[PDB]
Amino acid sequence: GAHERTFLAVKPDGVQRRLVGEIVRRFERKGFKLVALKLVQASEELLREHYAELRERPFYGRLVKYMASGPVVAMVWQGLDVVRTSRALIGATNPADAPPGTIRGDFCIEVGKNLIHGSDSVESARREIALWFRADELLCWEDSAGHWLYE
Amino acid sequence: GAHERTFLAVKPDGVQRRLVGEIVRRFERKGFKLVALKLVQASEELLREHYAELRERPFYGRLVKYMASGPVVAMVWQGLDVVRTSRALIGATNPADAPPGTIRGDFCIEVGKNLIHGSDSVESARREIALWFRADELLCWEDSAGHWLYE
Amino acid sequence: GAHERTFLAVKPDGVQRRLVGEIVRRFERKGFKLVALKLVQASEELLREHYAELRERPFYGRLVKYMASGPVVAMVWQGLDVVRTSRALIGATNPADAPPGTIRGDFCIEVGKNLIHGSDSVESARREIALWFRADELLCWEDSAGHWLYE
Amino acid sequence: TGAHERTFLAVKPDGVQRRLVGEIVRRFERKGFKLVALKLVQASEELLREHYAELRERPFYGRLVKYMASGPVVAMVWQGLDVVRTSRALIGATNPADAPPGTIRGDFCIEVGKNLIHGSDSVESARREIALWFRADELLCWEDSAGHWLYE
Amino acid sequence: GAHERTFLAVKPDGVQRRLVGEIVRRFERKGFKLVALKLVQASEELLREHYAELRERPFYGRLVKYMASGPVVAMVWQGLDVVRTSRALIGATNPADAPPGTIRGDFCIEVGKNLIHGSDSVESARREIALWFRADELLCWEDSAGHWLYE
Amino acid sequence: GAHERTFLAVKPDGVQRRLVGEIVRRFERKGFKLVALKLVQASEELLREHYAELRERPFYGRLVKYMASGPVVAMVWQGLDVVRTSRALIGATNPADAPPGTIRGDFCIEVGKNLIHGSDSVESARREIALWFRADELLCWEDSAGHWLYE
Ligand SMILES: Nc1nc2c(ncn2[C@@H]2O[C@H](COP(=O)(O)OP(=O)(O)O)[C@@H](O)[C@H]2O)c(=O)[nH]1
Ligand SMILES: Nc1nc2c(ncn2[C@@H]2O[C@H](COP(=O)(O)OP(=O)(O)O)[C@@H](O)[C@H]2O)c(=O)[nH]1
Ligand SMILES: Nc1nc2c(ncn2[C@@H]2O[C@H](COP(=O)(O)OP(=O)(O)O)[C@@H](O)[C@H]2O)c(=O)[nH]1
Ligand SMILES: Nc1nc2c(ncn2[C@@H]2O[C@H](COP(=O)(O)OP(=O)(O)O)[C@@H](O)[C@H]2O)c(=O)[nH]1
Ligand SMILES: Nc1nc2c(ncn2[C@@H]2O[C@H](COP(=O)(O)OP(=O)(O)O)[C@@H](O)[C@H]2O)c(=O)[nH]1
Ligand SMILES: Nc1nc2c(ncn2[C@@H]2O[C@H](COP(=O)(O)OP(=O)(O)O)[C@@H](O)[C@H]2O)c(=O)[nH]1
Repeated sequence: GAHERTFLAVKPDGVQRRLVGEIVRRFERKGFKLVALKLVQASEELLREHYAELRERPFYGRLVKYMASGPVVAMVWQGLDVVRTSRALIGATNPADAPPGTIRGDFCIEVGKNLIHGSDSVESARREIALWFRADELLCWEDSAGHWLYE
Repeated sequence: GAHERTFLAVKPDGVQRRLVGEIVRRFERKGFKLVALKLVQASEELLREHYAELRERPFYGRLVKYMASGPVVAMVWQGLDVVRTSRALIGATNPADAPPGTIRGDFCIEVGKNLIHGSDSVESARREIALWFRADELLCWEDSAGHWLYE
Repeated sequence: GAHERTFLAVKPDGVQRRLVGEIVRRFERKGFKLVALKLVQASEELLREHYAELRERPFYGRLVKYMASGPVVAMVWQGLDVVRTSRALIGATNPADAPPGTIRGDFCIEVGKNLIHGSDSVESARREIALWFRADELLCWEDSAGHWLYE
Repeated sequence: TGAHERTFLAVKPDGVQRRLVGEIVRRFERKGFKLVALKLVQASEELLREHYAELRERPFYGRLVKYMASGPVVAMVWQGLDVVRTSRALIGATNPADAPPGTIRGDFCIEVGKNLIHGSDSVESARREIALWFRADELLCWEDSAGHWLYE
Repeated sequence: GAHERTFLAVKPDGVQRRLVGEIVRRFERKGFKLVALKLVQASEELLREHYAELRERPFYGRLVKYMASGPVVAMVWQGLDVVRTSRALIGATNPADAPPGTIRGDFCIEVGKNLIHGSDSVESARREIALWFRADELLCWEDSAGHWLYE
Repeated sequence: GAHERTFLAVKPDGVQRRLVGEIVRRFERKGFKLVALKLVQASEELLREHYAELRERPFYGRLVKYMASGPVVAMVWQGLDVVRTSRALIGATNPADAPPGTIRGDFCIEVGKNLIHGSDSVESARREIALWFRADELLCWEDSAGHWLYE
């Protein structure tokens, strides 16, 4: 399961507050493999589909508008248990519940400005990756650090 | 809500071990707004009042003497849920119980040298702010990061 | 000329050594604006054109092959004097001549593994940007830090 | 020795707004200098005109004053051997385009009008600037435990 | 109990991934006292004895082979509750269970490459210290930070 | 060439001020290979020999006494031009002349407390290595990062 992949996006607040490198560095130092990366301005149409599961929620409309309000950094990361572990590194949805050491615990205050999205499951990750990236934007490369991260 | 304030003080051990910048930087990167700051030598009289609720505890007298033994950095920080969140950033009173990622978890060993004080509630914060600062030392400024920390 | 842009690329050694976030963070903290970003595997054809001015140099062939051997992170950064200033942040071509504090001074040893490319002039930057990015990959966003970086 | 030399430093409003107060303080701490005074204040135009009196004839004087008064500043006094000259080196050239990486301005700024921090340019300026911004009872003497490991 | 000691070792993955400084720095900033340090290539015989309690486990053989595959940084740290607290800083054996903020939580993925060993009790620490170090490699020095870490 | 070695020692001030990890990390991130490491309490006799060339200087006596006053971290690092480049990373003998970005420029004030020693030439390095280390304390290991630092 070392080829598992997750979709992460730095939300517009992360770009505006200059935390892109900080966030990328946390996934690098953890040992995951970066397999796709781009800075994009997502359309409302794409974001509506990205957050389809939340269409009934009262914040859906403002969440979509906000995620479209500025650039996001879309990413795919690969490694064993990357989906679950990425969620742990990011921390709870509401930063007030995310402990220090997590991204949201260290860098945010409020649920509407919580810096980053990560897929919530392997199935969501597959859907999100296909939605945001073409297949030719996902790169296979020989990772020399693999020998020192895996048994 | 977002105008809530807490009182923090770097204790003399924090100054002596050169952790003032490190501590301030953790509150900055979290998103909170610095509204007051000074290096002072607090009197025993002020400290007796600051720690009034601990008058019956066996360590009261040495706690007061210690907090008066050297400079402290007094601070006020503003933001949503700043009192509770500041306590979480700092970690448990006893550093042995404070997880890594918190200030006391990362930087201290023993309860009598635990680097920093934060208000334990909104009501204590109001009392502590008034005790340590005059009203004209609390500054209102237009925070340009506000749009990216709050809805 | 606050709208000046430069092309930067993290070379394969930078990706392999997990210094992408570190590098991006240095440009962020300096105040420059990230306007394009992607992880790509560049073709030999593109790299031959990228390094056209070096066609007569003895290392040209291996430089092309090497830059095509693995993923690169291509970037565009915007700000006053960004081309010249980025070169200063990166440091001399030969890391042995790059002082500590620069990227190559802090992280590299030898000229062939020197982590990063930056455009050497405004004219080179224009050519390099057009070569590596389509116009719709360069984003305009309203920068909230701008008031505090520029008069 | 000259180990009791003092300098005046101020984080300018851009430094506060960009959340670089801790970063800046940390650089002076890790260098070994002793923090002897600190406060967050909103300086008046009158004080700033006097602070920058030597620049009254310069074309940017007016905008410099207005800007330094536009937001909170962190005023500081640091103590140590050669602290005035060495602080200037840590900060870097006035124009960030001339400040090398490793300096504060080299690492964190772009333009001369937004260059994060002020440091005294000489011992005499430092004495004047300290007196202008601080009362004597805001400068603290404390016994520095790291002193044995910074000095002979 | 401020003279309690623990044995820590950076495993070969920690050396290869260049995390020795990072690891040492976390113990320094916590306040503990470094009392012994060396880079060694441990023999399989020593490692078999080190991990004697795990002789029946299925991974014993590969654990021994791996710990002998490269240099290790052997260390002794001294301070109040250093054994238990070191374990907390390192995090759970399986990095998937170690929260962000811990060494394994921040830097590792899998139990077979988990960066570092720490003694699990005072008695194990005594045994491990004697096994890896001669008495004349353990140094007593006067710690100037002690006044600011201990009541 | 790439097998050149230098002797470095963190002086007692570096240990006391908790900068060992910070120092090691700078040599790691630069790309050099750690081939020996130990914490020792050097005798006055060894230090007199270490600094033999300075016997006539007025500060010789106090330099010896001071270097013997607490633990030092002795190290050997390997790589291309490591002797000269280590000196550049360390900075000028007198920290007042060492630019920010160097170890002494970032962390010290005065020549008598300047944190670290590095060999001043290849010949001094050979002498210093033999003086401080037995041959069996210098390790050969296969460095996986070498592919990304060297041609
Ligand atoms: N304004 C607002 N946004 C919310 C709230 N709950 C969730 N969100 C946003 O919706 C995104 C997705 O919600 P969810 O899938 O439950 O959480 P996540 O997996 O941690 O992002 C979050 O990342 C938030 O930005 C809420 O109560 N209010
Ligand atoms: N010496 C000593 N100080 C203690 C003890 N318990 C609490 N304190 C101190 O009392 C201060 C305030 O106590 P408390 O209200 O429990 O906690 P705090 O809000 O975590 O600071 C702490 O910050 C500690 O330094 C104890 O058993 N001994
Ligand atoms: N192997 C090798 N590579 C070189 C040499 N000179 C330059 N290069 C490579 O070619 C790249 C581009 O050369 P140039 O633009 O002169 O330098 P830059 O602007 O500092 O990158 C450098 O960054 C190196 O990767 C050399 O003498 N040998
Ligand atoms: N806008 C602008 N400000 C300037 C210029 N030259 C100097 N300054 C400002 O004047 C302040 C004090 O002047 P100076 O003594 O030259 O600089 P400093 O000692 O490095 O602060 C600087 O810190 C700048 O913010 C200039 O050409 N234009
Ligand atoms: N390869 C492998 N090693 C394991 C496994 N379980 C434990 N270990 C190793 O055993 C070492 C010591 O075992 P234990 O005391 O249970 O863990 P520790 O105290 O966290 O080191 C760990 O540090 C791991 O490297 C496993 O399932 N596979
Ligand atoms: N106290 C004192 N030590 C000095 C002086 N000049 C040199 N040293 C010390 O001598 C050591 C070795 O001498 P040198 O070769 O000049 O310096 P290094 O190679 O940078 O270590 C230095 O590391 C200093 O601590 C001086 O004027 N006074």
